[PDB]
Amino acid sequence: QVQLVQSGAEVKKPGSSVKVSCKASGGTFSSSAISWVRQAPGQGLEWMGGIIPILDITNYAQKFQGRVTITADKSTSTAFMELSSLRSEDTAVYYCALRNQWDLLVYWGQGTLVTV
Amino acid sequence: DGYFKIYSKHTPINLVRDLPQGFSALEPLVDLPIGINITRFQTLLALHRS
Amino acid sequence: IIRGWIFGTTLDSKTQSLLIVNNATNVVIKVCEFQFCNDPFLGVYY
Amino acid sequence: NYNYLYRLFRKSNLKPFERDISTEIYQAGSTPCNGVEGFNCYFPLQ
Amino acid sequence: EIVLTQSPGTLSLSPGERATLSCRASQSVSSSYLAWYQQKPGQAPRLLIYGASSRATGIPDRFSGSGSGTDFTLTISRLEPEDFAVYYCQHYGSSLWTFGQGTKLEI
Ligand SMILES: *[C@@H]1O[C@H](CO)[C@@H](O)[C@H](O)[C@H]1NC(C)=O
Ligand SMILES: *[C@@H]1O[C@H](CO)[C@@H](O)[C@H](O)[C@H]1NC(C)=O
Repeated sequence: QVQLVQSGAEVKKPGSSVKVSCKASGGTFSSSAISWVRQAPGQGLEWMGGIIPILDITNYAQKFQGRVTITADKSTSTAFMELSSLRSEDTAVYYCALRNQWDLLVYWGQGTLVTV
Repeated sequence: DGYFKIYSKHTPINLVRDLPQGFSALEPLVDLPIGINITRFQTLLALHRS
Repeated sequence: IIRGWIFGTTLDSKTQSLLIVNNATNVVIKVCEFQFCNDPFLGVYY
Repeated sequence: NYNYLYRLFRKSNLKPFERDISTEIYQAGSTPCNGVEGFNCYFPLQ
Repeated sequence: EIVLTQSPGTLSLSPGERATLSCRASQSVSSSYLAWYQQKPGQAPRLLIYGASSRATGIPDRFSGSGSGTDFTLTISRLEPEDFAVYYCQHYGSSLWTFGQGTKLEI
């Protein structure tokens, strides 16, 4: 039922920000939680942070405490993550993932490559 | 509940301008099994086209 | 001169509407997905 | 047999004995729907 | 935080053999929040096991697992060539996520 749809790949210059868009298909944007996970080339996954769109609450990984702002648009069922002050160190695939309350499954988007 | 209920009366008049004063109760005319919403309406009039 | 009424919502072929018209021959009642004119009318020639 | 359908999407509940046979694509969010079954657009019938 | 460590970091096995991958938590975790994933290069992680059991929809069914407390295992009953992959366990604590260690499996 649940589908996560992400925006395409981008190329950035140092110091710029990247805003990744994740649309929640299948509904239940509210009463669910959305997190963002990064995968630098050659690395495993790491948590960046997330948001609960219904409760208007954000939460961040210590590694990413600051620089990144996570928001959610209830009207368009879309979550966003904007990571500022980019460096070549941030080349990674940025993934959107979510879980509904009442469920156990974690649904994933495609992952978008952002280079700097 | 889907029914278009119409009540009516046809009486003689001899007037100009506004509605006449008085009292008359309308009688049921028809009760149509239509099943539609009908929020708006428009009145249809004929023209005296030459 | 007054012949009838159109009862409906959008009045543009997308939904049904009720057309009640005294057509000066018959009285015609139809419920259809009618598309209406922007100035509906009837007329008489002398 | 796939010729039998029911409505899956509607904007508001149906009143007693009214029928709604519109097939306009249902919009399930604020993004305007252009009749194309994209992210928040659905054929209303299943 | 709670750190998950998997073992062996890398391993070479033959198709047709049984294989297991361990996942140890530095602190006890609820089994209900643990999951295992499979990854191939260029692909998004695929869920196999959740709630430390519960095979995922569409899974090959060659995969199963169990555990409690600090010790969990992913078992592949027979390896097929398609099962040689990076595998990891993660904890979905919902306020805390834990990732790391791919116990990379090769032929
Ligand atoms: C409308 O009027 C014409 C005569 O002008 C008549 O022949 C026709 O039958 C009427 N329409 C209906 C539905 O009866
Ligand atoms: C009737 O039309 C209004 C729009 O003016 C709409 O909000 C309402 O839901 C409709 N009701 C039914 C039963 O179709």
